[PDB]
Amino acid sequence: LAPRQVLDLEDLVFTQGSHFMANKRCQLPDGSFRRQRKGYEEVHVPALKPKPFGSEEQLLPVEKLPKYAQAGFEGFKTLNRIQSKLYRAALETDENLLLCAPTGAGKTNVALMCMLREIGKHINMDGTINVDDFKIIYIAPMRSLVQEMVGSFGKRLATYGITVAELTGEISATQIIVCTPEKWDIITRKGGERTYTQLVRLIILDEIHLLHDDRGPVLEALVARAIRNIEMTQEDVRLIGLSATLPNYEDVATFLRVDPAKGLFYFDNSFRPVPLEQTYVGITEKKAIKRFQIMNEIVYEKIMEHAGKNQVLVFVHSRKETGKTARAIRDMCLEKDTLGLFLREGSASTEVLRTEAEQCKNLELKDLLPYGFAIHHAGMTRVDRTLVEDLFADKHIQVLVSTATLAWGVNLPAHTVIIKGTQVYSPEKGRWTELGALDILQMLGRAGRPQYDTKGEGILITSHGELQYYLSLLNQQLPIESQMVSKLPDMLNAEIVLGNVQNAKDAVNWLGYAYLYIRMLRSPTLYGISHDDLKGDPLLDQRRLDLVHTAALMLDKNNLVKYDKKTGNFQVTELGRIASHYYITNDTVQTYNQLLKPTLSEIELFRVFSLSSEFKNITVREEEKLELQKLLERVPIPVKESIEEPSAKINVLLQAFISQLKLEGFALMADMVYVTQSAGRLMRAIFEIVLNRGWAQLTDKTLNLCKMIDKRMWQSMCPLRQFRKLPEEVVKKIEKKNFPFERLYDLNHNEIGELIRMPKMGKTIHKYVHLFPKLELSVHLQPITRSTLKVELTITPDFQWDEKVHGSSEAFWILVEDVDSEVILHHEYFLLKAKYAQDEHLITFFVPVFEPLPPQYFIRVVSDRWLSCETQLPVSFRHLILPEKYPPPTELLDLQPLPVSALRNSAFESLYQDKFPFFNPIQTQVFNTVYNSDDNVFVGAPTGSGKTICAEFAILRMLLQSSEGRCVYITPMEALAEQVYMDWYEKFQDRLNKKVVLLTGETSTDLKLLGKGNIIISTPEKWDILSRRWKQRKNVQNINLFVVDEVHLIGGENGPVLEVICSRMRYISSQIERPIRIVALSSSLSNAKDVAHWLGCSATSTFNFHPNVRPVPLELHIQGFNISHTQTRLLSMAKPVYHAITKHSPKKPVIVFVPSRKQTRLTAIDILTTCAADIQRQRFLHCTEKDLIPYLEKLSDSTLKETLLNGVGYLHEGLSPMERRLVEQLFSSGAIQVVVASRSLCWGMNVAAHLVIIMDTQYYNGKIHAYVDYPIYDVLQMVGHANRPLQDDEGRCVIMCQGSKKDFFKKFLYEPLPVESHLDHCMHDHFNAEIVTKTIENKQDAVDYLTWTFLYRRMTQNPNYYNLQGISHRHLSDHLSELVEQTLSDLEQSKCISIEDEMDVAPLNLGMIAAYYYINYTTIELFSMSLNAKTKVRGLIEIISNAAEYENIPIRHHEDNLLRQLAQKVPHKLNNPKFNDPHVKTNLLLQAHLSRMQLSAELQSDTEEILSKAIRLIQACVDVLSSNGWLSPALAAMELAQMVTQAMWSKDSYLKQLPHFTSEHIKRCTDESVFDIDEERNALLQLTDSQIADVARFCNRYPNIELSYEVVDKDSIRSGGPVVVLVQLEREEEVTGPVIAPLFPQKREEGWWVVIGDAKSNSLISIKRLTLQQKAKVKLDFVAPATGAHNYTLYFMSDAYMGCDQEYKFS
Ligand SMILES: Cc1cc2c(cc1N1CC3=CN(Cc4ccccc4)C(=O)CC3=NC1=O)O[C@@H](c1ncccc1F)CC2
Repeated sequence: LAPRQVLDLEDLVFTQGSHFMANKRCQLPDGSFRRQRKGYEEVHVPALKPKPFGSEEQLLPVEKLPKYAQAGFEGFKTLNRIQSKLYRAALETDENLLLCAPTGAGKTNVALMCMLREIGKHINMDGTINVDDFKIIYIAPMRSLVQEMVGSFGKRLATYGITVAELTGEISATQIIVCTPEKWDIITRKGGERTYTQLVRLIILDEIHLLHDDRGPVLEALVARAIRNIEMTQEDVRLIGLSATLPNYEDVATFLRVDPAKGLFYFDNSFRPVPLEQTYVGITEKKAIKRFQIMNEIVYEKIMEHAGKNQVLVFVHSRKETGKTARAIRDMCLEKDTLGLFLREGSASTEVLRTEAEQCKNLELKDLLPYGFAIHHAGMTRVDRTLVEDLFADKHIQVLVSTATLAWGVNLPAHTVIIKGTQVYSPEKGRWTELGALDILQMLGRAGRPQYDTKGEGILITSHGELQYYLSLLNQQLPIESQMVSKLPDMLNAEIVLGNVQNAKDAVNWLGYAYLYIRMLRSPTLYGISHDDLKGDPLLDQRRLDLVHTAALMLDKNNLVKYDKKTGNFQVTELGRIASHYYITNDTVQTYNQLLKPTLSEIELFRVFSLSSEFKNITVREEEKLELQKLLERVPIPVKESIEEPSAKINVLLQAFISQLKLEGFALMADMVYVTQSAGRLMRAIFEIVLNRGWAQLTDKTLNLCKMIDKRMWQSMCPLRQFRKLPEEVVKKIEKKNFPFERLYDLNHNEIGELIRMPKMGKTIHKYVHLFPKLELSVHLQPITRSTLKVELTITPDFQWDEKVHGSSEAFWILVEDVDSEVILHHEYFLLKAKYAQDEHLITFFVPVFEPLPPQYFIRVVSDRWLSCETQLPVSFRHLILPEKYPPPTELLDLQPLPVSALRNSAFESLYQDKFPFFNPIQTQVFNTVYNSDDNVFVGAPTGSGKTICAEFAILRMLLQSSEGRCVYITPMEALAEQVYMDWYEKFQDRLNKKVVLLTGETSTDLKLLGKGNIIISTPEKWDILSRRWKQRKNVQNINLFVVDEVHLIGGENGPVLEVICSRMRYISSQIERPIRIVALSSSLSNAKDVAHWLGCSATSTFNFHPNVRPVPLELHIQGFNISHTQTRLLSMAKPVYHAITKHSPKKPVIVFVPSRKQTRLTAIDILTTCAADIQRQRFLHCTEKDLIPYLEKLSDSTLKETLLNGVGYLHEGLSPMERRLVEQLFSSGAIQVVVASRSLCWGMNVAAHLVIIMDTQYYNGKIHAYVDYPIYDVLQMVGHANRPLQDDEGRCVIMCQGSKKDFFKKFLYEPLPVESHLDHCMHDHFNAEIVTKTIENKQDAVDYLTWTFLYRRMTQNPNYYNLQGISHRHLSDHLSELVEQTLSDLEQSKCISIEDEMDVAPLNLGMIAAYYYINYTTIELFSMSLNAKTKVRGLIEIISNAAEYENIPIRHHEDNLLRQLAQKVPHKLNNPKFNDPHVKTNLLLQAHLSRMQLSAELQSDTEEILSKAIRLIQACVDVLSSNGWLSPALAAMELAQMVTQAMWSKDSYLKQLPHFTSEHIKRCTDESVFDIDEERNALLQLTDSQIADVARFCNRYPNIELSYEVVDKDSIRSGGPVVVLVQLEREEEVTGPVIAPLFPQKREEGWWVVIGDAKSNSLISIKRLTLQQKAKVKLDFVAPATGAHNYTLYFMSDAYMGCDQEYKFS
């Protein structure tokens, strides 16, 4: 709050723009002599004599500069004067440079030396260059020069393998981007700018004197932005300015962070390569054709001074004026006795035969070409332009007239250059004005030829009055100033939208970086600042604050910004966002805001477009009036009663452009080009505004108008026109025929050529008809709540793709509109990529509905580009059954906050009293019911309400009742399980001294834990594979207490297992008539009742609380971003995250959740760098660094150290548990204020914050090549993490999401959450399971089974969700019967079960196998299919890799390249792999694990999850193979189990199992067996005594095994009878501990196969699996063959070790 004054901006601004001279006088060099011809004044400035060399300064041949840089300098034998003075600065230092040189001094090669300096760091030895490690930006003022430079740099740098490209009218694949100031500004406004600019190490500003021009502010804004980004990102980016020699250049050096003593170089006019004789003509008085004829006379007089060979280049201001000036000279040169006729003295045909042979060509070229004359212009002569260029370059063409576009576009200097008149038509000023300084400079800069001329000459013809300006300009006296005040509001708004200025103060500091600042300082009077004011305020705080204040008020008026004078804060609006993004001035935005409405007609639309302030200076001149009227008659859209006003003129010009009408009047043509260049940007703007306001009619109109301005055709015309290669009269013929385009789809090419009376085209048209983008639409709708529906939209492309026509992709808009098509209820952008063309695309979202339900909605999918490309699908509500309105939440009573003493135990109270005096309202409200009663209870409540100690109440009561009591607690997540295990081990096993156990993967030890445990922690799957056998396991049958936490996760992925085990627990509870107490905890449910009845809770025992009763009040803020491209959106979220921290939780803890591992580190670093660039560093660090060093010494991660030092940690799955616990501990202690964790870790974090920020809502799924939404469950959890009852009076959450999703989060966060069962899609594994254990003996048993499920309750509540067509009991029974019938059918077809008498069922072999190992039935079905007698190890790996277990193995972003790399690196080459295939991935990763290839952290975690189920899969393969009686594939499967456990291959050293052995040790051992293994032992090779403890611990575990065997009654056996081989296994070591497999993640147990088989016929006769311990008896019984003589083989194989395998043959 500082005193602010409103300025009048128009007063401070420079009106004349580039034409403005701060120049007072002008001092002419040497000969100034004036010659007065009485019709005009002639002022001559002579050439400067060539300067003698300075001290020791000498030219430096290319061989001298470093070796790797010589490429691109071929064709250059010698370095330029300038470039030798600059070579050290450019190549050998990183300093910011300002190079001022005469125009044409070849400042280019200097820039190239800077470029080569940057390129030179990336060499990489045997690699040529690193292309993707950097980017270089070249900003040129003109598009022509952009193309020029792209060419030159492309050629010169081609040897380095570098791409140079043009951005202004694959971006990611280009190293050098050449482009215009406004183009780059456009790019870096987008906010996802950094995706482009993150890699930029170098920026080169060409012709930076452009600062003086009206376009100058854009340069200012650019440099300001980039410099501020250098501070903010800490990444150093080199700036190279290249400028003309003009006053104030040092101020430019200051602007560019150039050291005046180091990188600042100024060369006066004496350094011009060709010394220049200058002639300045100006015209005395004002009369008309007399004036113009004077001008043409001048031109004549001046040409003739060159008669024989000299080349003259004439510059004229119009594409017409080339002809007219060559006309006026040919009229006055050849009219009086043919003056100077035959400029070419080759009238005997020297070069005449070359130019007479080239005459064949069009326009005025053919006329002038036989003489020395030619023309080059912007009137589009195409190829003829290039030939004119070539012919002038070879010095054939003598006199060439052209437009400035030549001076900028290609390099062709002449000996003498004449510029005629210096008057040009400016469309935006709407007037005729004095030509831009840059144009004059570049043009006169073409005078004299570097190798062909000792002296150049140039002549500038102009009007006399007030044009002393040009003498100032070309003689280095015209000062460079700042125009920033003109454009300040748009610039400021741009900076506000990017988030770089959040208020007035920030804005003032931003102004500090502008060229305007330096200029205002050093020339205060010019900018209207009193020396007194400047004295009292040297840093110009007052002026900057005032300017900012004024611009702010202007933006606030026009509603681009909400701005309050008090705080001085800025709030971005949508209009401002769009305004910055589409580059439209703010008055325009206000106008659109005023006139835009849903019912706006098309006429009105065109008029609105006409009032755009970009056009405010356009007027209708008299001489064009007539033509306008003609145009008006030919354009289709009525221009309403606006007569010819500027408005109407603009309107009609745009229409005329879409109609492709030809124009004559040249000012009218200019105006047209100007309105049509703008038209697309402005219209795309309007489209965005109305699209996001949801206005359907106007969205449709505007989008269409965009496509029409783009494709230059009306909707009325034929879509085929959009193909440019098609003959226009063919199309006009088609249009003349009256009939729909659609019909062409159903016609053969014959009928096509037939209907059009032009059969020749009949085929080609057909082709194009089927090249036209076309989509099919399928919809599946499921209701969610009475207000909300879920839509699955399937998009199927129907058409042929053509890279030429469709490019790499095609964009569409999905529009969900209401019944009247007046409102867009939901919209989103859909991008169909060419590589993934032909895959069907599933797009899921929710849409709102209102209980007076309409008949239907509509889904349109419209092309973003193509005219008349659309598909509309009605979505019918006629049969829709909305689910039942859900009941009110349980009212929260305000009880006296019941004290810890209310628990009656002192030992119990000691667990609590230290932490809190009293229980919270929820905990006291439930306290009686859960602690005092034994009945089942459901508690709903927002995460962080402390639902945990209600469960604990239940547990304390269970222990109160019976000391030996047993309780099972299930959590959906293993992470949560482990946290609960720590917490409750301490709370129960330590203090109360009970037993607390945690269930693991393996069955036996888990059974044990079930036996000893008072408190059992488990995930649903573990408890499932346990309690499936509950009939046979008593410990499952008796448990006093069953607690399920997070039961709403029933509605999520893996929810079905939860549902199954809970329902099984209720079934058991009712079957043993000793009730199993059931405590269910959940987030607030919209429907608690269904879950209650399901689990047996009374309405009174049911506490379901609204999310607003949450103990710590939640302040939720949701921030929409309209961006479709995820990466871009992510990048534009970066700064708003920081602002969120500094607004809502400046001093308090902050958690930030991000989508991926990489984004944790990245966002951490963003927060860091931004923080330190606020001149607040360690502001997030609340201790001293010193204190932290002892902990940080324990860290491996460099970046994590560095960020933690600044008070920001991060958490991802790559970090060690030690590191994670460290970062968590620091964050809890308050040492670091900010932690950034990945979304995966939201369940595995014990920690809490004052502020939780959710950065985006989506993650990438590589399998489907698309982004998918966060489960609402994960988001509920994340929001839960901002809860601090002790420290905070409020929790605070800021969710950042794509705009389309915004409303969603406002709903199901504030309101309670509806859940459904997905069990009906999981039925098979569970039904098979209950058939094996005979809980289901028949179809009726399955129907009965289904009545215990949550599914059963939900089906009548929300029928349409489960695809029930009614809620009647008939519909329920019918649907359930259909479901069990289908499920059982599938299970029979998969050979898992047998069906008998249509009612009864029985378990089969494959079914039993699947149920036993807990494997999906399709996996073992697939096994049964793909296994045979000849199957081997490689095939086995392929087969287990295809398991359904590995389907959910993730494919991450850009992992296809890394997997593609892996594919060629592995022993077994894979056949036609798709690298988004998870099974291909798990295959390669399995080969990687076998070969001991170490990989990135992601691939390692993946390998862990694979190896988890690898064992059970292989054992299943054993069972299946043995049941078919195959020997060779078996035992190979066993060997595969072994070599998977010990991570080794088939043929390999058996010694690799011993720790610390490498491929070097093995080499000296053979010169092999673990059995062959003190002095002689350790003296074999290199040894340390810790490896000795480990190896000795290995050999005392590693199996020592002897086997005895007898075939009972050898002789008493003959054909057909039973044969019993009794085997005896004994080991001479006492077993202590598990298997040792360092590379195998989990802790396994030895297991062994005793096998009997005939090795000849390849038959497996008998098999048995067991576990040894000390000694074991093994009975193998099998049936006997005939003729009493048979030879068998007895195998003994492990599942763990190689080499322990034994063989005994017998008979
Ligand atoms: C992409 C999208 C667009 C829109 C949405 C929601 C989405 N979703 C859906 C979605 C579903 N589920 C499953 C689920 C399970 C239990 C309870 C609720 C949902 C998630 O877990 C996460 C998820 N994320 C989304 O973003 O709402 C629309 C909308 N907004 C307000 C009112 C009505 C309405 F339809 C606005 C358009």
